[PDB]
Amino acid sequence: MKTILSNQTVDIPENVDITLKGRTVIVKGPRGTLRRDFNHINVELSLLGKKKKRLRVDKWWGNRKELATVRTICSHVQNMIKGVTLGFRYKMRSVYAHFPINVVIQENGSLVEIRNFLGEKYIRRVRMRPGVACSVSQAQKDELILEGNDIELVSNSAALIQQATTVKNKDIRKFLDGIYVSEKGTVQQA
Amino acid sequence: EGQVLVLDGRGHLLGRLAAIVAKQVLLGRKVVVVRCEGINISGNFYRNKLKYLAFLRKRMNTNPSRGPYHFRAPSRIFWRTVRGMLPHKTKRGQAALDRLKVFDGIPPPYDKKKRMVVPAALKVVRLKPTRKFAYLGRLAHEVGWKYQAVTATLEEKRKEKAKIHYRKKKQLMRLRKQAEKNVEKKIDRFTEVLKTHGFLV
Amino acid sequence: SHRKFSAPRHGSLGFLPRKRSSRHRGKVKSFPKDDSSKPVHLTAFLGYKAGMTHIVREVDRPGSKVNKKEVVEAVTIVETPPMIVVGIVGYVETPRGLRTFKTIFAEHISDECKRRFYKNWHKSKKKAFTKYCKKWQDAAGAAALAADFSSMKAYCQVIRVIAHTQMRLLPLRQKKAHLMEIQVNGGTVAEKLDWARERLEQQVPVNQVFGQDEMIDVIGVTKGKGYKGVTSRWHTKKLPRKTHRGLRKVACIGAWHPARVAFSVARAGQKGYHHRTEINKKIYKIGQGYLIKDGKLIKNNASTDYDLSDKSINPLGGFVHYGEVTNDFVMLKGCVVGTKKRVLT
RNA sequence: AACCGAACGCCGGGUUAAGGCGCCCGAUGCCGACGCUCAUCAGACCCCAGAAAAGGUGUUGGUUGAUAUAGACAGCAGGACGGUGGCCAUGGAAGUCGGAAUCCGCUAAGGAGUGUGUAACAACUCACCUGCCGAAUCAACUAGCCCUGAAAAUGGAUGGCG
RNA sequence: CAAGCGUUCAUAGCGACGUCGCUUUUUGAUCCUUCGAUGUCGGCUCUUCCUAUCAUUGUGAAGCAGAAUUCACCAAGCGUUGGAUUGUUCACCCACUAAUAGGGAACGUGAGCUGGGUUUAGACCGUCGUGAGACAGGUUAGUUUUACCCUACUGAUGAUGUG
RNA sequence: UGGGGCGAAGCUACCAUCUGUGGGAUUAUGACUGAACGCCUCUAAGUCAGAAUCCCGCCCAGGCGGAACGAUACGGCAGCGCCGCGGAGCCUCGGUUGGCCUCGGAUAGCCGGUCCCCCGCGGGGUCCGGUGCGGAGUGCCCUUCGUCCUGGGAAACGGGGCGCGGCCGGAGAGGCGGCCGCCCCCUCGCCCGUCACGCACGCCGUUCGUGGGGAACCUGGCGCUAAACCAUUCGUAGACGACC
Ligand SMILES: [Mg+2]
Ligand SMILES: [Mg+2]
Ligand SMILES: [Mg+2]
Ligand SMILES: [Mg+2]
Ligand SMILES: [Mg+2]
Ligand SMILES: [Mg+2]
Ligand SMILES: [Mg+2]
Ligand SMILES: [Mg+2]
Ligand SMILES: [Mg+2]
Ligand SMILES: [Mg+2]
Ligand SMILES: [Mg+2]
Ligand SMILES: [Mg+2]
Ligand SMILES: [Mg+2]
Ligand SMILES: [Mg+2]
Ligand SMILES: [Mg+2]
Ligand SMILES: [Mg+2]
Ligand SMILES: [Mg+2]
Repeated sequence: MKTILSNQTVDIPENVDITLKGRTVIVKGPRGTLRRDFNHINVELSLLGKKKKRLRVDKWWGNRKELATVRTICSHVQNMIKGVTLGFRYKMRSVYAHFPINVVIQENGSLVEIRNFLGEKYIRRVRMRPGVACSVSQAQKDELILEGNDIELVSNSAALIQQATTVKNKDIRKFLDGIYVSEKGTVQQA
Repeated sequence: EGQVLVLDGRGHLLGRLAAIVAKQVLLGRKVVVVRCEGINISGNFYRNKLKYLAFLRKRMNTNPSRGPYHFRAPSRIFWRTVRGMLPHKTKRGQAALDRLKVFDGIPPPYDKKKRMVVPAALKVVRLKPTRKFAYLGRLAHEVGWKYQAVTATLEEKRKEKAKIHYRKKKQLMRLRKQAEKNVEKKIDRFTEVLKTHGFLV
Repeated sequence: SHRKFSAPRHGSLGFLPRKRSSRHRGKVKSFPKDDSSKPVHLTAFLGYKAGMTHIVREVDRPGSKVNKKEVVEAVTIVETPPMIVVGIVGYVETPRGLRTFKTIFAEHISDECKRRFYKNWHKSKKKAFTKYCKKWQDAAGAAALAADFSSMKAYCQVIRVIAHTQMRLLPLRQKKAHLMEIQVNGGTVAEKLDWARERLEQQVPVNQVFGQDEMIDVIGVTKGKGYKGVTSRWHTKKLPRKTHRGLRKVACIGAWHPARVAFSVARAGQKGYHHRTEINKKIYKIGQGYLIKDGKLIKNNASTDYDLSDKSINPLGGFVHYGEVTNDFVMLKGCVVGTKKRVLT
């Protein structure tokens, strides 16, 4: 069954100014500017609210499986807005029995340098993506802070080091060591 | 129609095009398919890679240099698909293939000619917009081209050039239109007779 | 039915139109990737094989049983007098491959270089390169070489330098030089050209191209061995003492079903005289010819500082079976493909 | 060979069967209807030339039964008790290795218990019942279409091309 | 599907009573092809393919702490040996390793071999036969052709085309 | 090869020695965002990491596949390349105006103009104004197609002489444009008068791309001025052939 219409309005705050080039949404607030293309999903993105109050995504002659996606675009747009207003912060706390996982950021964000996970001589290196500023925390012991505007980029990068730090040929029930994400949040909370 | 054909491969469907080419090759018309990297295929990227790699394993065991020639350039790939739609064992079929001619990128003479597009092989038309695909360019690469990078950098060089011409041609039309208005009372009873039997309205 | 008792194949296929080579100066097939940042250099050269010898070096591989011991390494010595650059040549990239624009060689030329053109020469009138040269001095000496280099600057990408060997200097009976394009892997065309411009006609020795202790790859043609039976060629088993029709064979070529003998079954054929690219050989010593300032310097050859005799690498009675190495050699670790006197890229 | 049509002096025109109609290859170079599916092994025609039980909120239709503005469903908060080491079992089973059973109070609502787990508890959780939200929600079947089951030897066959 | 085992617990690992399939490396049926006879068993050598993965790479499992181990996925990339006995295929043992996985290609391969075993004619014992003689009942001796012809392949000259 | 020691040269042996080299796509798998499914979800649209895999790279062969540039037959008789422009004639055919150009999007594009802003006459930006079953529309545009007379109007410096020199720009396998002096010559598109052209007496391959492609021969100017194979020799190679 094709559903004649499905739609959704995103409520855009007074801080930000989205401006869509056809289908491609660009978002600029305090923090910076983000962009993303929905040159796949195939919907009608209107900016109906004057002053500038609403993104409305339509979908229109759509069967079930594209009706899904109405809401997913609607999300990557909120998720941009939160990114360019507040900005995200994933915290990730290192975990162990014994060998201290020994982290050291090494340009600005960029290189996250890990000696000694489980006594291993090989020093794992991990790049961040562009726009992702890693930094070793304070007010807490074994704990990184990945700051960035883009969720997509910030959470590969969590996951890259969370996955770079995996044990092999053991019980990972027992060997519960490595670095992993403890708290997805924001820089500014409001 | 008459004369030499030039088809711009981009945005077409590999075999859907080739059937149309091959019909007109057999009717004596000279076709020149260009830009075959751009040519694209239904089914998702990998599907057709996996399907190509299946081809590559097909190979005359007792000697392979006899066995099938899995050419790698898109020109060549398409040729193959056209050729399979000709009776190429026979003289008219080989005489046909000779009327075909196929390039990767867009060369001398053929940069410098306006050039056509088969809507009935055209992807936007033939396919549904919610379906997946390969470019024979990227397919050709992952199967053993050496020349995706080169035919990129050359086409970028050609595009920049062609843009100049398009813009100068754009500037002549602006002169045509301004010069119609700058002489519209000694062609104001010819333009009349144009618009009366349809021409120019 | 399966083979009862498994075993590896005999002798690789990735190698196997085992034919007498079509060429003989080892053709270089791939020129290293020119990173446009580091200076201009030539990437190849063209010595020739002399003979071999016992080198004694102190070792420095901490960890090994032979840290800090003497060892003897067998070495070749490749007679490598300086190569003259005659001409340059420009390659443009294309979809269809890598076509070549514009070969330009010098005013002058040589005479050994002439050799590597007209087969029988004493018959010939030696006319090669006689109206080319005429261009290196007139009004069309400014057209087709100046507008040309400007052209090879503009559209071109990769530039090689045709260089002929100095055959005359050698003890070989040969007089016919060994031309080859040697790629210039410099920084940027123009810089990689206003340079070749300058090295036309000009000597080029081994110490420009190469450094002592660089790993290099030797490219040459295998030493010839004629027709060989399967057991010498493909190195197979022998059949037992009993066998009625020949025991230096392969019993079973194929199954009486794939009804062709295959591709990849062992066979009689030309062995040796094959082209081969051997890689990653070390240079132990870059030599120096016995030159004059008063009365020879035979010394400056085999006289290492830890012995200080006055030897030439030439042993007593020459490198058996060509002669005395009278100019710049390179001493290479181990053995290299090909017989004595062989052109070695 | 043997299926289907059709029974063949030799020809022109017309017309058909069984078949077909991107192109090989004659015919759709219908501005053809209405549907269904996307196969990381698609499918693609009586023989005939390949698969099954069985799987499969892959998607699409039914069927039946449910639930609900006295405001559900889903989500986030609070309780989940007492009579009560209830009885059997004791080896511990006070709700809980197991079973007969086996019902009241406070009631709001809490099963003499779904489980975690605990030697047994606790502590936690779940039924039950609340708090917050606003309208559709849920379950079992049954079918359509695809996915899995599904593994073979010179290279590879909806006929090929696609 | 699922009754069980597995201390407990179906399903980590297993799994009865039932039941649905493949596969053609087992033997049968069958008798379609060949009796102007396609060389009839094993061994050697040599290729190549399959996976029905014994090792190794990357992985998901475990009743996985480690160590060690089995279940499974992609996966066929490179591996799978030396011997005593035995005509043997088949076996069993010693030994090494990393493994000592399983298979196909006219039960791969006699103008490749050998001919040990089958299976001629000479012989010997066992039994049966009155006998000639019989016996998957033993045992020793027993001629193993021909390539030059087209093809495949391996090399080698060459070929039309580019004046 | 009477026997046997020792034995250069040459072959030759884990029986001596040397050398074996790198990227990409992703499988399983593991993940990010995140839908269906006001939550959760590796996924429904999007991403990421990922191998003895696969493909490629080094490596080996090198096409009824191309490249560049050399020299081009002195002659004792030769024979040609251009270039131009000349005269006959075998043959092999197909054709019977051209179109001289953006990029791509497709739940979007096209064009104008910028007043304004930034960059290198252009490019990018912002604003407005038009077109968008598209009219600076491949349903498209252009150019003409029986000949010349002469004697009006509309149109007036257009065209030409293989007219002639110089400077451009164009290289992916260019083969083409383009743009500047000077000579001589001509006055053509559209209306109209006005006359004319073998009017072949209803008939077929009519019209051009045509100075086609190719193969044979009659004029001038300028250049040209061999190599290949055999024989010989050598071996770097060997059956002979092949090759240095
Ligand atoms: Mg372990
Ligand atoms: Mg095996
Ligand atoms: Mg014998
Ligand atoms: Mg039990
Ligand atoms: Mg026979
Ligand atoms: Mg498997
Ligand atoms: Mg043995
Ligand atoms: Mg057999
Ligand atoms: Mg035989
Ligand atoms: Mg045989
Ligand atoms: Mg016998
Ligand atoms: Mg007998
Ligand atoms: Mg007796
Ligand atoms: Mg008796
Ligand atoms: Mg990768
Ligand atoms: Mg995945
Ligand atoms: Mg990736």
